[PDB]
Amino acid sequence: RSPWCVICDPSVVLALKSLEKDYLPGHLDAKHHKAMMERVENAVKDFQELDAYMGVVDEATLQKGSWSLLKDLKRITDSDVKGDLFVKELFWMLHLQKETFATYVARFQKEAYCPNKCGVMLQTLIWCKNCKKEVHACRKSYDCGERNVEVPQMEDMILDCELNWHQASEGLTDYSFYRVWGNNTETLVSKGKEATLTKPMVGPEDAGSYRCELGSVNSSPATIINFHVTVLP
Amino acid sequence: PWGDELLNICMNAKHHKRVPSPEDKLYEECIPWKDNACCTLTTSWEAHLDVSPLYNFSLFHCGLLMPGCRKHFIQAICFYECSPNLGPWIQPVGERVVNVPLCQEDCEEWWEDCRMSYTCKSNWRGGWDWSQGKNRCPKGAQCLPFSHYFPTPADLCEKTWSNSFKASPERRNSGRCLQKWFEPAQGNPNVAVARLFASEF
Ligand SMILES: *[C@@H]1O[C@H](CO)[C@@H](O)[C@H](O)[C@H]1NC(C)=O
Ligand SMILES: *[C@@H]1O[C@H](CO)[C@@H](O)[C@H](O)[C@H]1NC(C)=O
Ligand SMILES: [Cl-]
Repeated sequence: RSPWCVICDPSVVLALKSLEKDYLPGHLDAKHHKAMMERVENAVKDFQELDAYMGVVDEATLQKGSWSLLKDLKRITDSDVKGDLFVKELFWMLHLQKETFATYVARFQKEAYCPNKCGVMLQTLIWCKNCKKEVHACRKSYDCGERNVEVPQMEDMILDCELNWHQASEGLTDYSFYRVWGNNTETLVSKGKEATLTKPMVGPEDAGSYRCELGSVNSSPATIINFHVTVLP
Repeated sequence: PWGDELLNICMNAKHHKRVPSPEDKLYEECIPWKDNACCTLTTSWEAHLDVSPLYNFSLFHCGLLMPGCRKHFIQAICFYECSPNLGPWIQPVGERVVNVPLCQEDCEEWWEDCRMSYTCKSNWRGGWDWSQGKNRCPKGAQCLPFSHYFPTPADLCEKTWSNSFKASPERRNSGRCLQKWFEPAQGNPNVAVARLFASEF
């Protein structure tokens, strides 16, 4: 039993207050104001339409919904509609809006929630229960798995650590590239914002293991990828 | 006299290391135990998973928790899985743990940060709808603030984990209650409680 996430938008709550104070006096009998608003508050305080709902939304989804609703609400108030005509249009409208919004939510859940396929993506969500906006950690396997690379001798080796979702992840730091030696030591060979490591004009000495670590504001890494390099003589 | 039998050991449940020892790397919230742990790297990672394979108990049952709250629960797991200082409270049900005294701050903070999150039950140890492989709230169980179902910190500490923990009136650094998390920089404050309790003077 949860609020319609749309009320986490400030313009919506102000539109609704404006409806109460600016629209109701000229358009609905005074004896109905009290109960009308109770009914509207409750329309927004429970969202029954919801793939189990997790109670969260991204800013984009919230905006897509709020913009839809605000537009249609002002369409009602601009029309100057009154009395039972008004009452009926409004609740009718709200119902339809909730449905449309439901759709936007299911879309968000299946398409924009934790879209990473490995590693850990941090993403800001808004919790509908309390309008509180915080960062969620999207955890998929610890790994992102090995790359086989074979490079013709004396061409350039490019190791790409970038995954689709990185540009959208929040709280990321740096791409660390390590070479992994046969005696179980490692050398940090680069550490920076560049998602690829380029090594030009390669020879056999460049064969072996490399590991990429994409760092996070948190303790542990967001993405780990291992590369095994064979140099073709 | 001194219960050394009861010190520096790991319980025999399915995931635990047979004996404690240091780890090169443990994930996030389990880092404080890397000095000497009953959890492997894998275990420490698994603890952070939504519906972690360790228990197949879903925390999302009333919707995703606030991250602050989720953090507390993960720490609870890290502690249970990683602590080498649990001997005095180990008992067989193949072993489990009963009424580990968690310091009041640990239960208070936990409770505080989970107030805004939602659950449907106050005794999580059983009575769930189990059909999907994961628990869902049973027919007609209302999703409401944690502060409704767990009116007190004590309720939360104790009942979520089937009385694995006891909310202690003792506070932190009394020498007589354990912390479910501690800053790794500052060194493990639970070692000496174990010792006290092994002897249990
Ligand atoms: C380990 O092996 C690498 C590569 O063979 C070598 O350069 C390095 O000196 C060795 N490191 C140590 C610490 O012995
Ligand atoms: C958790 O789920 C897995 C995968 O479906 C299952 O095989 C396993 O028995 C469950 N784990 C525990 C600890 O019960
Ligand atoms: Cl400990």
